Amino acid sequence: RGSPLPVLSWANREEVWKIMLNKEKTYLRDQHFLEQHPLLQPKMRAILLDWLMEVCEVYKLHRETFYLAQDFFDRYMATQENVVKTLLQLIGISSLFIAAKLEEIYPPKLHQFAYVTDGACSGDEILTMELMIMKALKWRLSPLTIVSWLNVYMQVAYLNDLHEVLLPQYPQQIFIQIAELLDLCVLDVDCLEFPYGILAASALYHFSSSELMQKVSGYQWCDIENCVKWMVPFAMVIRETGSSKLKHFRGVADEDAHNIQTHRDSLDLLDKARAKK
Amino acid sequence: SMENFQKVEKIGEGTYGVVYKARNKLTGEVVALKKIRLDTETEGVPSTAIREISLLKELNHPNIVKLLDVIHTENKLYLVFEFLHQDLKKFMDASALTGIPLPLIKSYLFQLLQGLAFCHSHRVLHRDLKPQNLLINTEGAIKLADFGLARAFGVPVRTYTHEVVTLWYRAPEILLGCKYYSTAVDIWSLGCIFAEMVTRRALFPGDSEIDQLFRIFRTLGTPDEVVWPGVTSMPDYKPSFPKWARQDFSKVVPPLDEDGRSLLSQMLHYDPNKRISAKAALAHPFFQDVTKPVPHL
Ligand SMILES: CO[C@@]1(C)[C@H](O)C(=O)C(C)=C2NC(=O)c3c(C)cc(O)c(C)c3O[C@@H]21
Repeated sequence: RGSPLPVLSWANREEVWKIMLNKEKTYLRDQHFLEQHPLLQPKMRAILLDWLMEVCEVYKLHRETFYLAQDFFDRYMATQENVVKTLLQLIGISSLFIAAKLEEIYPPKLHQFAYVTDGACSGDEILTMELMIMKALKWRLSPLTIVSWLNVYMQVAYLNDLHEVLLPQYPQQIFIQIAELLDLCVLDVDCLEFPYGILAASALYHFSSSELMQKVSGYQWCDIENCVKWMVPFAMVIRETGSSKLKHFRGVADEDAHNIQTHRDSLDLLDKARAKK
Repeated sequence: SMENFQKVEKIGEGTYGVVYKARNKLTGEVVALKKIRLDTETEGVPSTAIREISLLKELNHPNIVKLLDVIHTENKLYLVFEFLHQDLKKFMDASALTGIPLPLIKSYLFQLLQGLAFCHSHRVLHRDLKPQNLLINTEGAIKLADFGLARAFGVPVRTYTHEVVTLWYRAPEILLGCKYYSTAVDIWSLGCIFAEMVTRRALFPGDSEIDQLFRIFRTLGTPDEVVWPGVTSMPDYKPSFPKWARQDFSKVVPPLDEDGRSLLSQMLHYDPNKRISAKAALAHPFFQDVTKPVPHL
């Protein structure tokens, strides 16, 4: 698998790329992890993550914050067994608290994370759970999220003549359209079969071509083929309903708004995608 | 908990908590312990502590302080670190009478750049490279410590926290209010520290945002559109700024040869895109035959 990155002036691109691949390798995800929680059903994971997306939009949190929270939730639940459904809200909101303190300049205060649970989770309960999560994850809290892969691919795609890959230079619509498919896929626990970079490469493929996918990701067709095929009914449901338009957010420059996590009710789309195969 | 460790003495108190010297009861290893109180934190575990812990788990390099363990006991978090003897701020102030010898200045700068090159290849900005945060041992090695202000940058970056880095060491693009910043801000701080070691005094000892700007212009010349395209349109820039002129580096840093004035002036290049990287700085001729001496403590 080739290095898609350009010549970087701040570090050697062969090493930066190597450190990224080893990252995706050592962070482990298990599509079967709900089997350790027999009282739980995958739909409850979909409900929880859909709700975290909704919360992220209310507070204008970043897509990376949401996908950090998703990764922390899925990875933490793989470390536990026998969790009851009335606890999922606390685990989810506490994953988002951790993620927002990592990622946001000015994260919402504890009392907002408690507030959005409408009394289900107090501040004290969130502080207890965040330590449970971080300890159980062994403080491994720096994954490459699904959306960070999308950001890398977009940057490589729109590399101009400057090759300064750190300044953003990709257009907003293609980014939010692919993010919107990833946001629907991630609600299906079956997505965890596939490394995050392949989920992002596969979703990108469904909005472009083989040639672009390969150019920006270094993957060959055979590496993503299974994920692409798994994703087909999700792409179709997104195509059928139309891609969302770009939202405006108070205090957020319009040129930065594509970075803010958005939300629409997505559970009917999800069942529609899962009904097709 | 504080079973497996025997505290020996408080040895300092960084802006994050108290630092203790301690001893592992099983191995007899001496360690340092950063105490992060949690009962004084309405937001639970401080974001600076979550960042520092998770980043140091990913960063194992000879010139980065090693995090050995994280202990949760009572309402405290204890960060167990490898033990180093002295920070560079206290080491210079004690050597300021004679200055810091030059063969050591070559090694310490060289090592700080391998630590930094490593961070940047892992896409980590340190954002507080000041001497108090650089830790030396008796064996001559120097290491980056205190990653509480650090941040992992994306590809691409977005706007991050404005006003990072202690003011004396803050790069001019941050002071001018640039929308984006990345690896160049760490290089600038290492330049400030390079020249502070040589002259024994801080290179840009401003005491305000606009004052710190001016101490840089007085020494490097007030930049313009030719040396730094786009500078006059940066948001914290005013046309009323006084137009200073550059100084000979024989005058800013007398003890430095031609190679030293070269490498240094590349680290303090105004335009962040033309500023030298840590990877390139390691290859500069100045580190032709770099040495490894033992310090006087
Ligand atoms: C060199 O000692 C100290 C007290 C230095 O003087 C100083 O000012 C500060 C702020 C220090 N902070 C630390 O956090 C730390 C760390 C990560 C590791 C370590 O091994 C020591 C001895 C540490 O303590 C130093």
